[PDB]
Formats: sequence, structure tokens, C-alpha cells
Amino acid sequence: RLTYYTPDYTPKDTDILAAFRVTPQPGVPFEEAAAAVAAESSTGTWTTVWTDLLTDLDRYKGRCYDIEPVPGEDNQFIAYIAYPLDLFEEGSITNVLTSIVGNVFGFKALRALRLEDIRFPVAYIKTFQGPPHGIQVERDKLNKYGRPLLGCTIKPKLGLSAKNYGRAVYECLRGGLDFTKDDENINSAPFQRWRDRFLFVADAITKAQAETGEIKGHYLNVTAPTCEEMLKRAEYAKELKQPIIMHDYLTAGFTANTTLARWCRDNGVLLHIHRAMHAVIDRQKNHGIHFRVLAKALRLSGGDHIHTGTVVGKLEGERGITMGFVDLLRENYVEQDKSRGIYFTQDWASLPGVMAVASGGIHVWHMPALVEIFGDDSVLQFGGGTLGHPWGNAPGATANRVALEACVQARNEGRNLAREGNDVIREAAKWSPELAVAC
Amino acid sequence: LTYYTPDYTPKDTDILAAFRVTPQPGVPFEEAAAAVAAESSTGTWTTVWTDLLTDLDRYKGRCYDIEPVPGEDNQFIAYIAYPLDLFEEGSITNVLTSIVGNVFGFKALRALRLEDIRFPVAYIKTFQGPPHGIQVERDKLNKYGRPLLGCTIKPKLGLSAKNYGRAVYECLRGGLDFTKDDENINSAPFQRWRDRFLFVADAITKAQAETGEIKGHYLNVTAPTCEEMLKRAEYAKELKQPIIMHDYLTAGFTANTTLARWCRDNGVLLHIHRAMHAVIDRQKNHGIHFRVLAKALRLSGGDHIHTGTVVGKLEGERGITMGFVDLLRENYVEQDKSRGIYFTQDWASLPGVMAVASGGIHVWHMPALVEIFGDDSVLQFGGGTLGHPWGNAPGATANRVALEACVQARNEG
Amino acid sequence: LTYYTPDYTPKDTDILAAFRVTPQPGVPFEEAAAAVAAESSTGTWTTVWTDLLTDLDRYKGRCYDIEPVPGEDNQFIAYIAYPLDLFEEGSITNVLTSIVGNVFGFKALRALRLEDIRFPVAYIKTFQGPPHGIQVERDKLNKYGRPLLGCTIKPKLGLSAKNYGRAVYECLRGGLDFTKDDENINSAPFQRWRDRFLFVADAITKAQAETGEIKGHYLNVTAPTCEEMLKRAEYAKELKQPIIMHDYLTAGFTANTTLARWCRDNGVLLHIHRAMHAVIDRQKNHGIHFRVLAKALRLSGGDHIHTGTVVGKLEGERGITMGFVDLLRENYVEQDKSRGIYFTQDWASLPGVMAVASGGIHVWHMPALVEIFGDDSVLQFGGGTLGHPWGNAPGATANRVALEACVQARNEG
Amino acid sequence: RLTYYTPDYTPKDTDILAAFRVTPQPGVPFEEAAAAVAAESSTGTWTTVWTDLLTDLDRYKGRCYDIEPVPGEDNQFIAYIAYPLDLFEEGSITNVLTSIVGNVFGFKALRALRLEDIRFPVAYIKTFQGPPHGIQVERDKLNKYGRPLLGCTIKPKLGLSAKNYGRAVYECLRGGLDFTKDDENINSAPFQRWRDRFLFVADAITKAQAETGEIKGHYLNVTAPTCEEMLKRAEYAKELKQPIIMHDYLTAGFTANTTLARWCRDNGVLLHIHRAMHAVIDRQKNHGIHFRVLAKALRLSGGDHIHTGTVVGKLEGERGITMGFVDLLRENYVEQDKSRGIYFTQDWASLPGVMAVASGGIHVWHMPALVEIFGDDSVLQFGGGTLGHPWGNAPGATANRVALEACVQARNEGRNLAREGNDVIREAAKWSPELAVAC
Amino acid sequence: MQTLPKERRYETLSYLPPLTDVQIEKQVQYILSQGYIPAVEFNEVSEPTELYWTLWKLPLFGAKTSREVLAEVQSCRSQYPGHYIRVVGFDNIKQCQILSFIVHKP
Amino acid sequence: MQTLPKERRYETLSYLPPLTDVQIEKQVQYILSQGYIPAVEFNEVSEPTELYWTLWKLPLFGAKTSREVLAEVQSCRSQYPGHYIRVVGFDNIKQCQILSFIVHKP
Repeated sequence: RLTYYTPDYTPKDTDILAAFRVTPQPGVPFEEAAAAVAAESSTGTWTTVWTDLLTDLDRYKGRCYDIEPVPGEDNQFIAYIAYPLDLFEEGSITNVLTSIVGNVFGFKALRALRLEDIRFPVAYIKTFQGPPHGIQVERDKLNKYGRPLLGCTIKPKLGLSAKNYGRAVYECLRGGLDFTKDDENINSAPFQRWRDRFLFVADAITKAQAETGEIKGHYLNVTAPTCEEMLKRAEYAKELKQPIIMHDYLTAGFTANTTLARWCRDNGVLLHIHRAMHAVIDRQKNHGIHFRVLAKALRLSGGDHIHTGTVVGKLEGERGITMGFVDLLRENYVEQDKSRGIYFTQDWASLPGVMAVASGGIHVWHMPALVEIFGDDSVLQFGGGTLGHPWGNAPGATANRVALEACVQARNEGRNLAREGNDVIREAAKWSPELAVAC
Repeated sequence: LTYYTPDYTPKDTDILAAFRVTPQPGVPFEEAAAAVAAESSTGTWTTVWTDLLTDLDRYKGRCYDIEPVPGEDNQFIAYIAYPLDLFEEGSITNVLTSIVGNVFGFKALRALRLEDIRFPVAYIKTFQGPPHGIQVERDKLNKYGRPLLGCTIKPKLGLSAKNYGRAVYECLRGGLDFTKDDENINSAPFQRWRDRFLFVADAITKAQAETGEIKGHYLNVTAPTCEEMLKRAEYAKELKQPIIMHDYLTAGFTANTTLARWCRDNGVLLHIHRAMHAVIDRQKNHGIHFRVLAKALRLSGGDHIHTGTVVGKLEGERGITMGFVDLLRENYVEQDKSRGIYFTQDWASLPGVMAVASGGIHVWHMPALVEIFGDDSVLQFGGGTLGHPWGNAPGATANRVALEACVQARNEG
Repeated sequence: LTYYTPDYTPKDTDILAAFRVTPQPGVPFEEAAAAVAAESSTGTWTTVWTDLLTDLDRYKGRCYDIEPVPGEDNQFIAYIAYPLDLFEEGSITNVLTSIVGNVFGFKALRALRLEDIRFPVAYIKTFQGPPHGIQVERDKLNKYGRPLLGCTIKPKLGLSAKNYGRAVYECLRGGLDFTKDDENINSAPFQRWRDRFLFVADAITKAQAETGEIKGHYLNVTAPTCEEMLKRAEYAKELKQPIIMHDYLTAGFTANTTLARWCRDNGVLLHIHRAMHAVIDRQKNHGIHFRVLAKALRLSGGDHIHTGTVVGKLEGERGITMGFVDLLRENYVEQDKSRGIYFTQDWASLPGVMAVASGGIHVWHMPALVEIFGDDSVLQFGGGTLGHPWGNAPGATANRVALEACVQARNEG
Repeated sequence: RLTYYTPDYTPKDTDILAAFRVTPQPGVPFEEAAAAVAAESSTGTWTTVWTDLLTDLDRYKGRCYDIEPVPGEDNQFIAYIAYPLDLFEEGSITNVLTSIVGNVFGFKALRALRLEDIRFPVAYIKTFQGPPHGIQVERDKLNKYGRPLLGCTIKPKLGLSAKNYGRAVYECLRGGLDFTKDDENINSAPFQRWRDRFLFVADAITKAQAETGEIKGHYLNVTAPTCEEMLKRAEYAKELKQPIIMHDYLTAGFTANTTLARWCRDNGVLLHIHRAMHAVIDRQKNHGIHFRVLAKALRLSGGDHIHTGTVVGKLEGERGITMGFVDLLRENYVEQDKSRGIYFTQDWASLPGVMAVASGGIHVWHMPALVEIFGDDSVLQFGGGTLGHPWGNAPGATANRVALEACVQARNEGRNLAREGNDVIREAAKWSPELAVAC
Repeated sequence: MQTLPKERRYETLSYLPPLTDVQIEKQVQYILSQGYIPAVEFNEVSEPTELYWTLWKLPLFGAKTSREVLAEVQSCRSQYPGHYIRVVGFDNIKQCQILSFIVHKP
Repeated sequence: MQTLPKERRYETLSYLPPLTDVQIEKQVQYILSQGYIPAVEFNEVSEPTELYWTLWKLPLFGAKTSREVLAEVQSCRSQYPGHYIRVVGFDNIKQCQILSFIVHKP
């Protein structure tokens, strides 16, 4: 119809904006493609039979108000599309993702669409629960403020009995590390059931957190077949007095992440969430949905502790693209920073933050890269990228905390972590005899 | 390299996966294959001491083939065997957390697509499967020997629930079987779901009394929460609704398996729309092909998996769009790579679901969806605005008479 | 003085409040304003050390105006901005605990009235709002294009439930839509609520079969407890009652929000009487104006907020009595101080409630409540004793025919 | 009709009397105004059409039996109006406040009505639950008999995280004070959620009440959106083994105060109640409802610990008006004392008392005003009127108890608190070194 | 800026310095002069959990003086020196209880 | 192949060797140099259950140096030698809390 490209339209502060990385077919112009992304998202352009005079025209339609090409690239652009607030149910993302990415990417005259960024207003953020706790409630809940939190992903994920799994929980907890995690297949399985895993993990925490004097925890994977199996898997973690559990928000979806987020606030359990099935969606630079949407579609659906990824092997260009959604994960207001990839000024309305979990190799020397970039406001998983530790999991756990708590301590002496970050770990490998063998 | 074992034969208690893998020139196909099988099951980072702690020779996903795609360089198909003892009995959110979980974000692979997956008879029987198969839910509707008739009542948005129930009604007295809801009608501030279920129920029970046949409406329950999903589910059962609509990739497969175990326990047939499907398929180099998600849904339950229209397809893609139709609908499939079915998969006598595609832009293109899609199909008429004669109801008669004349032409020859 | 910042502009995520403040001569207007914003959010007693502990620069209510009332000395209007991060998502019992909680008992203010309040679109969407808006609950009643017809069945007190259901019945067959309950019929020892719901339900289901239209009765549930309120609520839903009456200032806004979340979850429309309203409004110097409580009810939920009759009002007060009607009923209002609407407030597409006033002393004064109150109004006939011809039923016909002749005169011109 | 002014009518002992501070329009006499307050309260005077011969005439009607002018004032009087017992449901005040103040004050020929006092009979008090505990059950529940109880309203009410709030709970508890309170906006909010507030408050109590050896508590504000959110907010305070919670009985109403009163007796939790939104109603001397009704409409609806107010800045005239409802708050029988403002002899039928909470400034020297007037039977909040304490909250908490427990001790030596009340605090500021800096 | 010392102090009238025997006369004398008849209790540990302390004798009632109460507390603490003794006030006219104050702590 | 010794270590910045007084200056100096105003706390037992430690004084705020913080910690630990003292950082601009580190352990 080309009534969905109104380029003069100033966006309302209560509209829901979306930045589509539009790549049309080569016989399609930029204005007809962008008017087609805005149309079939809400009100399709199949026929015009006697309904152009009917119910609501200027209401209730996604309208494209902006087209800009991508620098250095052709046959593609970025369409900004304004959705009114009254399209969606208040408090869900399963209605965000049915107008904005539902029936949108399968238009025939478009080669590849990618939802880059999305502007949730204050008028729609305030209905959402947000995460069940903050970036600051769970420093307070766990009495671990002053340094980023830690992890030990148990690397033999498949083939461990629940007690032998609960030793690999225990010695990564007995040393330095705080939050040892179930992996993505550490679930119910014939080799260990979750009823028995949660038992033997809860004894691993209770012994470790009572001989090392901290509030240590385990990310209990409560991803299940049903929502009723999941809450029964979550409520059994409540009965063990567990601080944190684990959800998988893209496999299980954005209903059974919200229920568990409604569960985790109601029952005081923290909600770590792994980004399973995310690189089905995030990976291609021309098609899919960027993770910054799904990192902002978790801060509203609910959950602390999102994995953000290795900033180790990334260049200085994709470092800020990671730091685009990480500042959209931990802060309350951002600006329009396209060098960081952020396409919309996002006002979070003091809805609580989400910790930035980061798999950081095993590499002890890659700690000050992960402390200057990710501050005290993050979590550092230490599985993947692992040569192992030649003295074991437990002195390999202190060698991942004395590596941290001297790097955090060197941030607090007025030193820096890019000019002399490696000059702190071997400075600390003199005192602690367990750092110098990890290397 | 211990994860590319080409002499390994796939057991019938293995969960096979066919990945269309695209690395850089600089990564060989054998390392690229043995890395898709690595980080989907057991990572290859630890090789020195913890490689020989426990049973990492039987709990590991392994490759058994590398087959290059014909004509396309740097693009092969890595068939990977996953042992049965890794996954959870009755959940796809452990299947699509192993097989596509942490493997597509592998750095040395520049595109990766799970093409086809084989669930064995050993693993299918752990699932409930669908609430009611075709010959189990042709019985509830009293509708035999002809494909069913969907409809898109989309006066686009902005309807009151009476105004919605005015337009949902007069296609049901027109002859249509079901009049599919918007995806955007989940309690929007102009019509809430409590009201959009009621005046639809006042329409249907006044529609089955006018025509005579059992008719319904695919009521959407894709809620914020599974609690509020089973408040929208249980109020359709209170109003005696035959079928419920549920978006399945936005809401997730835990929302399916919560609701498909609900839907068999309460006799509702669970229509499914493919929300967020084109995020995942539709790229020929990367993602997950729809036939996996049309088979991950037959195990999570839910009838009426939305399929592609045959009209806008080439002759080589009509096999593919009949590829995932023969998977979900027929109780045995054979390995036909020309239509994209990469595995012979017995279905353990699942009550296999009905294959629904849209259409309805033209009334003269009806037997193309009847000579190709059999009696086990819902034909969603794209009829959002209106039909062609006088509106919906003289067009809804023209939508049904244009099929009973063609189903008559089926049995003639 | 840090709480009177007149250069501050009100954000669209601020919850604005307009207080008509009256101090003594001896307190200036700037100190009087900056004390209304003080003890309603953050007290000014601590100034020395604990003033700079935490964020008291962003979590504080602040004044941005002082506007004197014209003609009246010592009486100004202090517009105060409250930040959104102070209040609870979905409760007025935190709004009316901040904004009117501990501020009216300030010693140096000799009268104080919250005139108008602005709830932003940022804070309205946290609420459910009403159970069913007008164009959402004109649909359930099958009643379009004309204002609804309330009634006061008040044979003053002392009726058995049959005798109550004898008089409630024969106004419903007379043509009236609803026949509003007493406020004193909450399980009084002459007729209990279990009985006063039953013989009313025996009257209504025998009234909709005689006339044909869907009729009801505003059944009172204003109980001792919310448990016994949701025993009186759920028994009306058992008897298939369309609308429930609930007093809202005696029972509180927690009783509304418990019941309006009940009433959307069970399809009952939740009529509201203004008990204890004249304690709070009706003093032009002190209290809270009714338009706040007619807007605190649109967020706590409940249809049919009782409004003032236009007949006993002056020409300058007919704007005020149309001021809080246009607030609750229309989806956008503009800042008109001549009718007392002190804020432009978008309603975030709330399903805005119907505006009901009493009347019914005369049959010839019907189009004064029809040319002023539109189709979105219930006209409670003050008909407690009887109507004028032969009793209630020949008067209830005369109460309906005196409107359909006037609604006919509406569409003529 | 003027059938509602029967001046010879002796009130029955089972009637419900009401004292309306009637101020009519200047063209309205005293007898027609008082007959109009009694009429439309129960049975209105709109028409007389064929119902004067119908069901019940001498039954079921509020009748005015007395008119007296106010001394020194004109154009206004006090109408005593008798309501029969059978008008109301037994056990509610939401039917008291719909006859007696519902549709009463909006009669057109009345300038201002004020419900001054109300006589609930023994025949109607005995149906009510009363407060969930007594003035004597909770001296026994808390083992703190012999002196009035204390408080610390946390003065930065807006802008505290729940753990940092739970330190301002803790140090006001670690010192002298017993019952630190949530304020009226300390509720669910984005800066602290109540799930997380109740957690970190319950750890503040558990540490303070186990190192100071008393049964200390916190007034947990369970005022919520719904009654079901409130009980879920109250039952979580039960799960923390909390002695006291907080309701707001005029914002939330007289249903959801009774449910919580039915909750608090059933589950052993004490019910402090703040008087939020009370000066909408109590403040004007010619219109509204006097607090003495709403202090007697809480002792029946249920709840301990009502705020009574500063007796600091009050004269000797409004001191007894405060002491009118305070004796109607703590005692079992009162007389007709109009110098104290009590207009009816109230027999409470040994239904339990309500503690008299009093915000008393911060002023340490204003303790013996609050101990001679309010005895051992009261609670003393110490927020508002606060210059602060220059040594902190915790030595400012002992300086508000050694100021008390020497003033209570000087009441027990045979000394008095009006002639030498200030001569005890500086007598006690020699021993305790923390009193002399508060001053 | 003096800190608050870690002292597990006691329930009522206990933040004062320890009570001289002249003041212990006066406290129970006002317990006498309300028309009330006092009593004595003792215990070993002062817990918040332990609401009850063990009675010494029957409560004293009759026409007696304050020195006839201290014969039990002061003159007869020799069989419980290392225990927590207090004076209890059992206000039976109002079903109340008045002025716990702990006396002779070890 | 050295084992990990059984040591009940402490919450943050505690796996290091015990902090010399030069380093205790520098840690609170960065607590100063964020535009932030520090504070001191102490306790006896460091439990995971016990989330609260007792404040020393009011939190220090004003235009001061790091040596005016150590007057409370270092120069004035003489009345609590056998206790666990730490420095707390109450980040009020973001409603946060920064850099617990335990100082002068017995």
C-alpha cells in the first residue's frame, strides 16, 4: 500500500520501536521493503477489499519512519518501525515476538531480516516484573560485593553420577569459585536424575559454604519438559534452601521463563539463565535476531545472570557490540550508540539490572581483560577454552580467584589492567603457590 | 579427532542429526564435522587428563558421515549420532539444548543449519505425542473424506469482542470449519482474551445450531505465563471449545508440553501457528530447518502444524514443502534427500498431526491444495479483509463449494 | 527549601498531583507548597547529616508550580511531581498512602485538598484497569445506542428476600436494565445475602425470559472480609449474575483490586456505589476531590462510578460534574481548569468506565440527563418508594419510554 | 417528614448511637437538619408515595433523639441519632460506614457534618473479633511489660536498598528501640521489593534480638494491591517468624483490615496499624469523621498499635481530645466525658485493648510528657520532629531508651514527670554517656 | 563519637547502672502502692525464647512492706548466686503484669 | 601437586596475604576517589548466615583523606581486638555497595 512508510512520524514516547536490519531482494527498492516489514508485522498487505474504510487505520499499525543504509554495505539498510502500545498484552514478550518477529521474516520479497534493537518504552517496561532480583539485590543476598562473581562449568558434563557430579560441584566450590553450573545437558537423564542431582549438589554446597564461610551456590538447571515439571523442579530447589537456579530461555521459551521469573521473585531464589539455542538466532550478521533484543527480552521477561560471551577473541569492533547489550543489561539509561550497536535510547525506569555472565576461557592471564571490560557487575564462567588445571579442580578454583581478587585489588590501587594486567597475576603468583602452575 | 568415526553405524537407539555445515576455507571438513559433534555433546578442550576420567566413549555425540552438498562448495552435511542416554524422556528442551544449544556459536564455522533429525522409536515413546491424531480428531469434528477449512478472520486489528464475534460467526455459518485468530489478540487493550473467548463461544454454539456440523475457533492462549496460559486454556474448556491456538516458538516447547499434556487431558485439539519460525528456517545456509521444528512439535504435541503454501514454490521446493508434510502426517518416512528427509524414521505409531497451509487469496486455486494436500489438511483461507462476493459469508460459501466440487473430482479420477 | 523547584518540568514518567492548599497568614506560599511535597514523600526534619546519605534528589516529590485560586485569598494550587520509582506497580493504596497519607496532618496548613492527580501512561499500564470498558460491556448486555437504565429498589429497609425479589422483578419486566441494591443489605438479620442473591437470581432469569433482553441486578458484596467478599462474589457467578455492586471507600481500594481482578477473571462487570464519598469531597477547602477517587477507581477497577446529578447544580458546577465524567469515560482529557481537570492525561487506552448518576424523582427531567450524559451512562431512577403510575411496573415502562422518545430526539437534531 | 426527630426516645442498650457534629445551611433550622441526618442515613425522605403504609415504620430507621448546641458556637449543633441493631451485618464496619457516614454527608441542605463519636453496644461489639491480640497479650507475647514500647521510623524512607534498609532497621534495633517501622511508602517499589525487604529485615531482627536478649520486632508494611497479595505478603512475614506486621486501614479499607485481623489472630502475628489517609477525614473541625470513631472502628475491625499522635505541640484542650480516644483505645469502660470529647459511655465487653502508638518527635526531653500522659500501655515512635542524632542511629536508640527507662524508673520512685520530668534525663545523662549529646 | 558496646542487656529497666538496694526498695514500693501485692521470680539464662522464669515462692500478698519482699531477693539469694532474679507484678485487677526488673545478676 | 589447606577464608579480597597498612590506605583511597564517602563495620563471627556486621560509627562523609578513615580502623581497634573488622562502601548514587575487605583479624 505504501501507507506504512510515514517518514515524518516522530515516535511517541509510548510507542514500541524496532530496528530491522533489512536486506531486500535486488529487484525491491528500500522504501517498498521497509513498508512491507512494517505492514505484515501488524496489518498485512494481502488485499484491500472493503476494509480501508473499516475499523482502525492510523491506530494499530506498525509504521516505518526511518531508512538509513549501512556504511560500507549495499542492497541492505536499517528500517526503524514504530508499533503502538495497544497492540500487545501488557507484561509479555510472547506478544512482542509475534508482531515484531512473528510472520515478519518470511515475507517473500525480502532476502534477510534481522531485528537488531528494540525500544521498549517506560509505558511497557513498568508492567513487566523485570528480573526477580537485581544486580544489587543479589550482591546483598549473597554478601559478595566488591568483585565480579565466578563459576566452574563442570566440563565432563555427560557421564557423571549425581554424587560424583556433586564432587565436581564441591571442589570447584571448595576453592575459590562461587557459582558452579549445570551445563545444558546436565538435566534429567538416565545417568543422573535431577531429583538425585539436586540432593547431591545441595550437600556439596552445604559442606563448602560452611568450611569456607561464604554464601556459595550452584546454578541448578530447572529446564524441564513442562511448566509444571519445571516449577516442581524449581520448588524442590527451594526446599534445599538454594540461592540460584538455571533456566534456558530460548529452548523453553518466553512463557516458562516468565513463570519461573514470577516463581523466583515469589520464592527468593535467584535466576541464572543460560542462552541455549541463541546462536540459531544471533549468529548471522544479515538474518535472525540480534542478541541485544533477546538480552532486553530477558530483562523484561525476568532473570538475573545472562551469559554474554567471550570478549577474549573479539576485535575492538565486536567488543563494543558485546558492550552494547551489556550496558543494556546492567545500567538504567543508555544513549543511541551505534558504534556499540545500540540503536535506541533505552530508559529502563529503574527496573533492576541483570548480571553479565561471561565464559572467559580457563586462561588465568585473561582475567584483567574481563575485569576492566566487565566490572564488579559481572559473573565469570571458567569452562570452555580449557586446557585444564594440572593440580585439580579445587586448586584450579583458588587459581581462578586469587587471579581475580588480585586483579580486582589492583584496580583499587589506582593501577590499570591493559598496560599492566599481566603484571598483577605473576605479581600474585609469588604469594599464592597455586597461580604459577595454572598459567 | 575422536568424534568423526565414519565406520560407526547408527544404532536404532541413537538420535541422529543432519547438520548442513559451512566453515571457512582453512578448516577441513573432518575437523568441521568433528566440532559440530563436539560442542553439542562433549567439548574437545580437555584432552590431557580429564579425557579419561569417565565414560566419554559412550556418552559422546559422534559423526559417522560427511556428505558434500552437490554444486555448493564449502558446504557439507554432517550426520551425527547422539546416544539415547544423554537426553530427557519426554522433553525437546533437552533435545534442542544439546543438538542446537552451544554448537552454532562455534567460532570456526561461518554457517550451520540442522537440516533433519531422527528421533528413534526408543525415544518417541517417551513422549505423549500430539493430543489427537488426524483419524483421532476427524472423529471429534464428525468430518470425514475431505480436507478441513480454516479461515483468517483478520479485520486487521482493532475489533471489539462482539465485532470480532460478529465476523468470526458469519464465516462459520458460511460453511468454514475454523476461523483462525490473530497472533496479536492476546488480551490487547481493545479486546481482552476473557471477552474474545466468550463472544466467540456465543458465535460457535449459535453456528453449530444453524448449519448442523461441529465447528470451532482456534483460540489463542499464548500468554505471559503458563499459569495464565492454563487460565486461557481452562476457560476454553469451560465454554466447550474444540480447538485452541498456541504459538509454539515464541512461547517455547515447555509451553507446548505443558499445554499438549493439558490438551489431551481435556479433549482440546491444540491448533498451532508458526510464530518466530522464519527467524529459524528460511536461510539455506544457517539456522534450523522447519522439518526439525515440525517434528519437534509432533513430540511436544499440538495438532495442525502450519506448512508452506505450494503455490509460491518452485518444482524443486514443492518436494521440500511436501517433505515436512509427509514427516508429521505419515506414520513412516523414507530417506529422500531430494525432498530433504535425510532419515528413515518410523513414528512408533504416533497419532500424527494434520498439515495446514494458508492460501485463500484466490478461489480458483483450490484443487492445487487438494490434489497435493490430501484429506488430512486444513486450508486456511487468507481472508483477512473479506471474501470476494458481498463480504465473508457469500465468499465462505464460495470457499466451501470450491472444495466439495474438487473433492468430488478427487474420487472420480 | 529544595522541594519547590519552579523551573522543573514535569516528566511523562511523573505522577503529578494538584493540591488546593490553605495555610495561615504567617506561612508563605512557597514554604506551604514545599511542605506538601515534603511530608508526602520525604520529610524535611533531617537536614544536617542524613540529607546527603542517599538519593534524596531523585526519590523526592517536588513542586513545580504555585498558582493562586482566583478571587480567594490564602488558597493556591501546588502542582507536585512525584517520581515513578516511589510507588507500587498496580496499587492505589500506595498512591493514596504517599500523596494523601501523612501530608494533610501537617500542622502549618489549615486546609488542604488534592484536587486532581495525573497518572501517566507509564503507571497506568501497571494496573489491570476496569474489568470491562463501556464498548466492552455494552457487548455483554446486548444494549447499544442508548444510555442504560438503573433503578433504586428501596422499599426503604425491611424486606424479606422474596419481598425484595418481588419488587426487584417487576421493574425488570417494566423495562429497566438494573435495579440497584441498598447499601444496608449486607446480610442484615431480616434478609441475608445468600437469600437476597437467590430470589434476585430467580427474578432476573424469569425477567430475561419475559422481556427478552439481558438484565441484571447490582448485587452488593461489601462484606466484613475479602474472603466473605469472594464468597458473595463467587455465588453471584454461580447464579450467572452479570453485574455486582461494591462500595469502594468503606471497603477500600484493596477490596476493589481484589474484586476487580476477580471480576475480569469471571466476567462480572462490577458496579460501584460511592459510599463514604461525601466525607472526602464536598468541602471546597479540604479533603480529596471526587475526580481523584473517580480516577483512583478506574485504576483499581470497577465499572459505573457514581456521579452527581446535573439537575441540582449551578452552571459553573455542571462543568465540574462533567469534569470527572470526561476523565473516567474518555480515553484522553485536556487541561481545563474551568471544569477542574488540572492535567492533560492520556489514559493508555484503558477500558474506561461508564458514568452513572441518580435522578428519577421526575419523569419529565429525562433529556437533561440524555443531552448531557451520552449513551455511556446508567440513569439510576430514584424510585425507592414507588413510581408515579400504579406503583413500579407502570412507572418503569414510563421510565423507559421517556428515554427512547428522547434518544429518538437525539439522532434527529 | 420530621418523623425522624423523636426527642423523647430513650436509647436502647442494643441500639447503635452516633454523634453528628451537624452544621446546616443558614436557612435550615436545627430540628429539620437533625431529622435529615437521621433519615437519609437509613431511610431517605425523597418521596412518600404509598410506602408510609408499607413494611416497617418504627423498625429499621435511624431516629434523632437529641439536639444540643456547641458552647461558644452558632449555626451548628450535635445531633444524637439512634440506629437499631438489625440494620447492620454483625461483624463488619463496612456496613457501619455505609449507613452512618454513607450517603449522609452529601445532603444538600447541610453545610458540614462530622461523625464525632459512635456508641457500639455490647450486643454488636461481641460479634467482632476485636484486635487479634490485646494490650496485655503482646506484653506477654514479647516479655516487655513495665514500660511503654518504642520505635524508630526510618527517616530516609525513599531510596534505600533492602539490605541498606535492613541496616537502618538493625542499628535502631541494636540499641534501645524495639519496633522499627516501615513507613507509608516503604512498600513494594522498584528500589526495594517487599520480598527482599522482609528477608533483610528478618536478618536484622535475628541478629539484634540474639545479641541484646529481647524479643525485638519490625512493623512490616503488608499493605498491598489486593487482599490476596496482602495475605501472601502477610504469610511470608509468618514464614520468617515475625512478631508484628503493619496495615494501613483507611487506604486499604475496612474489609482488608478485618481479613488481616482475622489472619493475625489465626497465625499469631501482631498487627500494628498506621493511620494513613486519616487527616483527609479527621482534620476539619466541622466536617469529616473524628478519629475517635476510626479509633473505635479499628478496635472492632481489629488491630493493635494505632498511632494517636503528637501530644507535644497540643494545648490542654486538645490533649484530652487525644486522651478521649486513647481511653477508648486501651480501657474497657469509659463515661460521657465531653471535656475529653467522648460523647457516649462505651462498654467494650472486655474485648481486648489497642496500644496507643505515639510519634513523639526525636526530642529526648519530651519523654516525660509522653510517659505521664501515655503510661506503660503505649508505643513511642521517634521519627518526625527529628534533628537527628549526631552519634548515629544505634547510640541514638539507647539515648531514646535510657531516656525512657529512667523516666519510667522515676515514675516508680514516687517522683512525678511534670514538675521534675526534665530533672530525670539530665540525672540519667551522667551515667549513660549517650544521652547528653542527644539533648 | 563513642561506639555502642556489645552488651547483651536485659528486658526492662536494665540499661541503667545496676540497682542499688535503696532503689530496689523504691521500685517494689510503687509496685506495693498501686494497691498491688508483688512477687519474685528467677532463672538461669535470659533468652528471648524463654518467656517464663521460675517462681521463687508463692506471690506475696497481705499487709506487708517492701523490706518483707527483699528478704526473699536480697537476704535469700544464697542458694542461687549465679542466676538471674527479677521482680514480677502480675496485675490481676486488669489481668496485666507490671515492672519486670532484673536483680542480683552474676 | 600441593593440596588446598583447610582455611575458612573470608568474603572478598581475602585469599590474598593479610593486608599491609600501605595497601589498606590504597584500597579505601579508591573507595574515596569514585566521588564516594566510605564507612567502617565490625563483627565477631563471619557466618554466611550473618549478612550484617555492626557499624563502627556513622559513615564518614566530608572532604577527608584515607588517613582519617584508618583513625577508626587502625588507631582505634583497641576496644575490639578479637573481632572481625571490615570497610564498607554503601554506593548510594546507584543504591549499591562496594569493596568489602576484612581488616585486623585476631
